[PDB]
Amino acid sequence: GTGYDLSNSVFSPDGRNFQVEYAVKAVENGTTSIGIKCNDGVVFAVEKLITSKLLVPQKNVKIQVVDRHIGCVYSGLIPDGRHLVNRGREEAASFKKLYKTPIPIPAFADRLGQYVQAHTLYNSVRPFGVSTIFGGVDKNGAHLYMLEPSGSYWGYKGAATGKGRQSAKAELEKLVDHHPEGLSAREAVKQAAKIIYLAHEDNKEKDFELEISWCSLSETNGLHKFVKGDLLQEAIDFAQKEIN
Amino acid sequence: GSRRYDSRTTIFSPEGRLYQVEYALESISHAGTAIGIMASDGIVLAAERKVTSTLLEQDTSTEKLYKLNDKIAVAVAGLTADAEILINTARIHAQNYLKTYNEDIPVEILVRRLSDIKQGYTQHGGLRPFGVSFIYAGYDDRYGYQLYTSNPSGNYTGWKAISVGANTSAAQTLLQMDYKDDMKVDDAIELALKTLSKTTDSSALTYDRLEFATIRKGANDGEVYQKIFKPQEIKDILVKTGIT
Amino acid sequence: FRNNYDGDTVTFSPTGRLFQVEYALEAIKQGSVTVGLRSNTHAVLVALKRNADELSSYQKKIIKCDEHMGLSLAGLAPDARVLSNYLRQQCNYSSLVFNRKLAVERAGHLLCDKAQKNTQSYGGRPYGVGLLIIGYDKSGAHLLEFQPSGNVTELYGTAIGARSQGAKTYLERTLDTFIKIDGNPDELIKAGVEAISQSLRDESLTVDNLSIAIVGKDTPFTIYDGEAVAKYI
Amino acid sequence: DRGVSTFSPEGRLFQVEYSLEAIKLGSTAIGIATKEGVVLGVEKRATSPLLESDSIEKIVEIDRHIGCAMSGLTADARSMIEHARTAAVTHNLYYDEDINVESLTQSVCDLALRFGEGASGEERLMSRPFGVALLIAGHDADDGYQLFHAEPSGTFYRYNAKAIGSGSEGAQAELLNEWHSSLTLKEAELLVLKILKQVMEEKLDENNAQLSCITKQDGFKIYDNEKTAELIKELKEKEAAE
Amino acid sequence: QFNPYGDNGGTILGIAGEDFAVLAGDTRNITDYSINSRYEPKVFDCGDNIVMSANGFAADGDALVKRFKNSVKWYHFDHNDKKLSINSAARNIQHLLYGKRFFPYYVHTII
Amino acid sequence: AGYDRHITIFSPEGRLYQVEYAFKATNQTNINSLAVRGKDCTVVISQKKVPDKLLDPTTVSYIFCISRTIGMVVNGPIPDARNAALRAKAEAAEFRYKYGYDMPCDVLAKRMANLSQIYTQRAYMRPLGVILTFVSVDEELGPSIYKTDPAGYYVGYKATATGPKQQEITTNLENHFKKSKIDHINEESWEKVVEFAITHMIDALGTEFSKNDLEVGVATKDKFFTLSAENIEERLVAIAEQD
Amino acid sequence: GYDRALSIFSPDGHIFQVEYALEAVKRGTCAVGVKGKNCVVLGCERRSTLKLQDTRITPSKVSKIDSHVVLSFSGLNADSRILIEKARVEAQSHRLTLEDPVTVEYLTRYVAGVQQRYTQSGGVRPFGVSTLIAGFDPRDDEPKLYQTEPSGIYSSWSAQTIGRNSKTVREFLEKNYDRKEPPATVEECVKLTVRSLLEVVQTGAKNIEITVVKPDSDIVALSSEEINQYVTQIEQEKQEQ
Amino acid sequence: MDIILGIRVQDSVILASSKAVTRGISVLKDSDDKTRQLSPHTLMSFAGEAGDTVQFAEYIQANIQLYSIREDYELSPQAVSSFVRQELAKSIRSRRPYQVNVLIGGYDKKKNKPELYQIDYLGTKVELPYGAHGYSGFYTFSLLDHHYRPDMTTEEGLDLLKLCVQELEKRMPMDFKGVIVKIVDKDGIRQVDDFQAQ
Amino acid sequence: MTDRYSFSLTTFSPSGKLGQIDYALTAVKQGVTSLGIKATNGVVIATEKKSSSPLAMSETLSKVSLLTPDIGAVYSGMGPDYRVLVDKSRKVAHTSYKRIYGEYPPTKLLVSEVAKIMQEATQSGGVRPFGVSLLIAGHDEFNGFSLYQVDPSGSYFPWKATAIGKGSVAAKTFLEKRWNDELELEDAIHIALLTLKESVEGEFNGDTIELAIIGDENPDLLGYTGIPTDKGPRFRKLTSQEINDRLEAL
Repeated sequence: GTGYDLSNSVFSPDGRNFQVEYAVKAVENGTTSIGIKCNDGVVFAVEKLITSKLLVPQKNVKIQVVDRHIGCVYSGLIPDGRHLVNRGREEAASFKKLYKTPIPIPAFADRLGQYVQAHTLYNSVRPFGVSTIFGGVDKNGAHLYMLEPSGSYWGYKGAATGKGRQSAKAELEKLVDHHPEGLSAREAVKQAAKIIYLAHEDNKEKDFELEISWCSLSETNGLHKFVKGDLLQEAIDFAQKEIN
Repeated sequence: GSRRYDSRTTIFSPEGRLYQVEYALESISHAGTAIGIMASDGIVLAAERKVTSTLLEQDTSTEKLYKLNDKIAVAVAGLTADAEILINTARIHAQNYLKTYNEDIPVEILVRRLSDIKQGYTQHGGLRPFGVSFIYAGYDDRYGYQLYTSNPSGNYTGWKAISVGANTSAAQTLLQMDYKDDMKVDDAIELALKTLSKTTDSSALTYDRLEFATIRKGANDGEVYQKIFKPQEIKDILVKTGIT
Repeated sequence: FRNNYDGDTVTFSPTGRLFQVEYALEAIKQGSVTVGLRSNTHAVLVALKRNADELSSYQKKIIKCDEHMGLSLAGLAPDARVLSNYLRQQCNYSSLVFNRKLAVERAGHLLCDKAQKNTQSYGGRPYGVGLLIIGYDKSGAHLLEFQPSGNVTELYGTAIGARSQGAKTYLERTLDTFIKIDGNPDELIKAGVEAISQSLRDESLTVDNLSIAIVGKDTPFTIYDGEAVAKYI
Repeated sequence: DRGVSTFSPEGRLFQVEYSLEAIKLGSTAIGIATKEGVVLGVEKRATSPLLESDSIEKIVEIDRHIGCAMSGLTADARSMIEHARTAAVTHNLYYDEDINVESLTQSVCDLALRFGEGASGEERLMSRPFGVALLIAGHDADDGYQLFHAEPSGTFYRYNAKAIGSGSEGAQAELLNEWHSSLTLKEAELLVLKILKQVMEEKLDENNAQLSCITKQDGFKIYDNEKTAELIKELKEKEAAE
Repeated sequence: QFNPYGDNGGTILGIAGEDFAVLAGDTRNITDYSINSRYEPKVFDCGDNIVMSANGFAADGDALVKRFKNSVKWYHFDHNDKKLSINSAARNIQHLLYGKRFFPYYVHTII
Repeated sequence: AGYDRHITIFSPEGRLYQVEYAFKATNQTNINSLAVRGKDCTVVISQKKVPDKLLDPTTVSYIFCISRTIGMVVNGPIPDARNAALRAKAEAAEFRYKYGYDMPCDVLAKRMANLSQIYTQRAYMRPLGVILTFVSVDEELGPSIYKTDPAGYYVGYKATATGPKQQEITTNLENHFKKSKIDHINEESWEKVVEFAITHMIDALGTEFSKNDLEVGVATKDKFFTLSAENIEERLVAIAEQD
Repeated sequence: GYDRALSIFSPDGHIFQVEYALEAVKRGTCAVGVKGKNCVVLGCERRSTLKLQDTRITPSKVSKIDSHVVLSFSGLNADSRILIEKARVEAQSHRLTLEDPVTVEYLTRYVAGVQQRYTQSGGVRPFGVSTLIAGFDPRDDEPKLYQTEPSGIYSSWSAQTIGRNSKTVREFLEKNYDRKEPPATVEECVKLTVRSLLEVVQTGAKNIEITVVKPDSDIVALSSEEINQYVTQIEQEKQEQ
Repeated sequence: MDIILGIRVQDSVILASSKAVTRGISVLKDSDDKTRQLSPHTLMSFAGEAGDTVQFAEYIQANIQLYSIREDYELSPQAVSSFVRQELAKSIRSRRPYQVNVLIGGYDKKKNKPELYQIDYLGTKVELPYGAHGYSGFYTFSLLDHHYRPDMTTEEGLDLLKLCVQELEKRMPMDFKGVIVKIVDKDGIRQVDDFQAQ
Repeated sequence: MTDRYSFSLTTFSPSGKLGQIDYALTAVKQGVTSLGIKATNGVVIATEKKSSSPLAMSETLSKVSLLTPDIGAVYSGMGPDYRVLVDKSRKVAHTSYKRIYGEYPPTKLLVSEVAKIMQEATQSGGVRPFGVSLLIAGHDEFNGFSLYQVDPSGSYFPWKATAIGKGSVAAKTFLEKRWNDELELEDAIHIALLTLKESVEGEFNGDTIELAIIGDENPDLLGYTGIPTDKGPRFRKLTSQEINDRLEAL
């Protein structure tokens, strides 16, 4: 029959979970955001659509930090994103309190994974309307991740989601081939700025604001920090230049 | 949500009837017939075993006559398993009363309690009612011999003679035809067998398809005695009454 | 379509929409207009109070959350009472425990998170009211727009409610002008009334009809109604 | 089926709207607020001549300075009245003073939206909205005499005069023209007695209608039948007078 | 064993004039034979023209004053900025204190 | 009425469609796996497919180390797979704490099967779209393979396969054992068992594998471990010098 | 756990579960109560779908809540028991804390509250019952008669009826009961009650039971004969014309 | 403690209870009736801890009256006493036990015989011809053990009690301000308003 | 989260049928045949080990389970449902009886316990009935040997011999022909093997059949000696070899 797509934890005859898939539609309808793993860190960047001149510039920050070494950015229903970071934060505090050492990125990823996977087990809840790219530096390296509303996640070299995910993925794949040795944090920041600018074409109708953050063993001491001032403008320019 | 799958077992029909109760009663009408006849010197409970086989162990069987107290027994018509749940709680209530007042529980008090429990499944909880109807045969020192009946709705009433289960209309008419206030246990025993004999949906009425019990006050004693007839005992009385 | 996916907030439509949330947003549009704008020294709230009969009062639309914070509502009044009450507690908590005044940006995050919970679980309903929060904290004057979806944005000015679009375009135009009305509340307030009258149509703002509130540098969030707003009509 | 706290595509709560409909079917209630007191009148509307009219209680006292009238599913108003009485008395115990009429009203309206099958916001254990609107009238030092209309929506409006129930649209139109900032208590009385008579199916007499008021001096009082009958006679005379 | 109470010393005085009132208190805070501070205010302005002091065990005195000030704040929030008359503040404080009838605020309070 | 296909209640034919559709989900990853028992070890092979070039191949796996001695390979969506892995680990650790010895492979299986049986009976819990294959070298039973499905069913195997082309692998293995007449790969080194495993994987699926097309897990006395791309390559080379 | 809203509003402002609860009352056996100048009488009809009952033990229609107050009803029997028990319990609690038995209005307002409550609580259906409550306030001689219904609404009546064919009998009472001169006798009050039931019972000496309540806990139920005697004297009133 | 005495004669049970209520240094009342009628044919006397005493008595009264209404029947004395014993036996192991001792005197209309039950606060119950609580038994039991006869008339019971009260008023250190006497028989419970000098 | 299914999933239809029970019974019907026969000095229960694959190890899956040292069970229907029912039965024999009386429960009472567990899955909120029918055989001092059947409704009845599942109708008929009240345990085992053959399509040997008996005490299966009153379990599963020996005299 039909109706398999009205309740959240129901398996359709072909083994799918339609509500999780409809959740994805909410994600694809959102702003584009990416992540780039470099030789000793990771960079996050996102597109911020300037609805009007009334939005105070630089104020509505979207990227979020978890603990002191993890960055998270997402596309879709913003509120759902925050909800997930809040849990991530409790998840990280709990881990540090018991084990003393700040939470490893792989461990943190599964914490977010199990939580999201949990929201696809009952019809009393709705799946998350966001895909999340997060990562940081830990005891052994840098790690980048993307988490889908299904709770599925994998480690990435580069990642993108949202409106212009295809352009982004395309640009990302180029970098992967032309740099088997590894991109530097400094470079990744610029490259990132470009990818957002490019991918912004799939939304070229509205003006936007660029936002970047990074976590590099050498550039930030392994702590997640936002890219501001000079380093920011320098990347904006590098983009504005290669956009023509 | 879950609301979607809720049958709503406790609501009124536009006519002001309780669906579930009505359907449960319908269920009961296909159950083996059980008769209750009250005499001046005792009470008779008789029931027809629904479905039987050559291999069914009858000596170890009991599916319709249960002892609640040493002074109260019931005849069951409906889901055996549901009856057993209610019977056990009925047995506990009897003992609670005994321990509290150091007196056996008056027959009506026990019946009203069991009926109140049933009434509950009728007004709250969202659960199906018990597909059971009871005929209570008991004795106490305030009303002596008493015969009651309770059904899924939670209503109960007193009778000189009554039946529950299949063909009650036919059974009731036959009883109302030959019953007489001054009857004697032996007379009632015979009436009961004749009634079942004419309402059976089976070929003949044999002992292997019956359960029999009497609550008498054995003259040579002064106390009340319940007697759940044994296979052979039923076989005998079946010949004597002229049914062979 | 829609009809099969709008029976509760816990259901996504085939396109990724949340109708219950959207239907809630509709309650705001049906609400009376209210405006908010700020310079670098002050923040102002101008709200059009709506009356039932001519024998009825004009329902209050501005609520003070603390001495440095407050908001204006558009939509279900009860839901603003709940949300503002929660904002009052959060401000109170910050003070009592950390002896710190709650950052307007932090209040925004708290409202977003409270609204979000009511859009992901079975049984509840989204809040059916929009809020404009203004306040002066350790980083100056601020204005926030809260949507039941859980989306909160910081702006220089804005408006919500019926015909709100009028005032919003006016402000998006007058921007460079009012953003510099520093050290002169009266000028900021007048600019607020001029933006709000850009959404009139029915009548004209009267004395028992206009409601204004201001906060800033050396001005604790205070509310003006009636006679007190006469000098602005 | 569908949630009890679901939004219509227009941004309204079904149960609350449907609730307002039951209210329209209730007996008429009217309130007039003057600088000399607030009057509250209702239509008894007994369903049979055997029903003893005075056992119809649609006007009750909250506290000496607050009283109220109801219209709609009157049985739903009992727990509301109780909550109100408790709120006012509690306030007095905690602050050694009278509860402001607005505050008392706001308290009652807080129960309003506390319904659902598990709404994430607290523990609103109540299956449906109330099916009755209330006219709460009283007096207090800060805002003098006051009249409030509390609805199952949780919102409450202040009025100079207001009518709820079956003849409200009609009666309200009347009040619109009759009310003025200088009415005397006696005027308001006749005025309420008059409008009730216009919208009532039955011929208004001191048995199928009841008046009451609240004044700073004597507080809330329910006019006994004899007192009202005279006021009724006085109305007929002033009407036949032109 | 742990003793949840202590004595910070101090003395306070309240006198009501015909159309004025004063509430005074020394500013010395002690512990046994040591002085903790030669200046630690103990009489506070709580708004609505009400001054209060809870002398005795300072931690308790502070909590009480802090709790009452917050009470005044909400009084305004819940009763359209109505002023809290001193007689009403008094009944309010009685309830604040009686709420801990079985683990009292070890203070002598005056407003 | 038609909802007897949304939750786990019986259909007029006595069926539980939700459990059936859950079985369907297990093939969603289009991955095949197989397990065989050695003389004193247990091997599990599973195809590894990494489509996206943006993925970090090292983080893509359907094999899990449940305990020092138990390994588990999952056929089905990764999120449900990871939910099953965590639970199994928690369960394995608690068992040791309470009973003082390592949880046996078959017992862990039964426990996971029962948990599944429950989602099959309680309406608020959906089944997990996965098939769990547990392996180890039990201290009492020797090399062990126990598998569980969304129906809450489980049993031990001499060898087994799971996935879209399950049937082909199965008949392939069945044939080999009808021939050998023994219930295990009579080899002393796990390396050779791993080779036998991969070899028959190829024969049955009719495909060639590079070092990044497979994923291997081995269980020996007191330890279960997964092989590296290089440990595998060494395996692929050995089998190459035979064909 | 079960808290589904079974009693909710429909578009036209109705609550069908309460409405349908009334339908169950219409189906119940008729009940009537009339107050004299110094007493109150409660009459109830006895069904006849089945007859071979044991009248001694079968539950009677009029129940005593306390020694000075009785309660009759029309509707679901199983449901009435719940109300009766709660009413009896509240009667003792009241005596225990106020040191005085309940007034009839109080006891009535209590029962009504329980009913109202069941119309807006999750997981429960309203009571399919309507009641008539009569008696005399402690130390008072003025008779009291009240009626309650599923919705939770209640009020007092000079005389009232509920149940099947109550429409008929109410009419009888409306044109046979003068508030100016209420049945000044226990006798003429019981007669008016029997007369009202005969309009619908259709010759039922064993189908009509009456209970008389006088001041100071004086309550008694008539026997078949006593009642049958009233019927007889009434059929003559007709024939003698 | 107060004086709680009971005697079961041929056709009735007689209960005598002191009228004094002393609180520390003063006798606040000298007309206290330490009894509660549980049903028309059952009376209960009690003595013990200040507040517990009446609260318990009234609590029991409430329950019996409720049973009487529900069943339109009067529980036998034996039944009412087992109910009471159980209530105390529960209380003895609760957070704050009822410190109350009682004598239950009732006339069993079915058996047509009077019955006297003694139950202390622990839930210890015994049936006796006569009994008491506290120190009372110490001064009176030798008198009752001597003069008691199963066929005594109510008048003989009152004379035997009077003797007991006199012994109590002679050797007991406290002034219990006399006793209130009540008779329970086939016709109910009545109070002997004349014992201040019978 | 939180199970919000607090209402019954099995309710009465207008006809008076209980749908889910019926469907559950239908599931039982599709299940492999199983049977039980009572002899004068023992009881035998047996079923077919329908190996779902040749790679599967049929021994690692017992359809015949020991509930108490004198009681065993077998079924027809949904295997997973049976497995958990056995766990719950073994535990209830302890919690509701052995931990109270210091001895194992008599067959009728344990059966009664199981039945209760099943009845609840027929009325409790948020669940479906168990999709199985069990045949429980046991022995106890005061009742001797017995055999019971428990269906999804929770109903149970004593049998001299009976069968459930796929070919229950045919098998029950064949049993009615060979059963008498003078059968010795070996005779019942024989009759059991014959009955089971008619229900088996393929191989029929001690590796495809599972069979247990409730008979004499097996002191050799006690595990210890020294306590006269402890003689050993009456329940005993037959070995592959033991079955084949009897199949030759088929």
